[PDB]
Amino acid sequence: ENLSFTVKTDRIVYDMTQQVITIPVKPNKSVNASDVHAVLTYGWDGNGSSEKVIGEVYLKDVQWTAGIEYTIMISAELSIDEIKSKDKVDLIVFYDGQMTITENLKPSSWTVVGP
Repeated sequence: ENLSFTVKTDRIVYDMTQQVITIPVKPNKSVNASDVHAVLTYGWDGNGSSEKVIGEVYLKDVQWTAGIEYTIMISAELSIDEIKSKDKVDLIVFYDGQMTITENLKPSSWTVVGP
């Protein structure tokens, strides 16, 4: 069965001070991946070169445990106001040559902190 992630969108945090987005993902199965690339986008199917990037991170030797939250941290390349202006925010997770898309992260619901 294909790996997928669910996200409780109101637990996503946009930190204004560090310009960092923290995303707790819950995998549906346990998978260990050598090389992972997570891309936050407002419009990309995950094919070819990346488009409409809100931010991205490269990770090594990731251990996902089914049903247990895993925290991805992404440097924000668009302000939170601009992110909330978008129609749809997706997270694309690449892992050892495969990919999965968690759709509709609903930035209106995100916790936003920092003075």
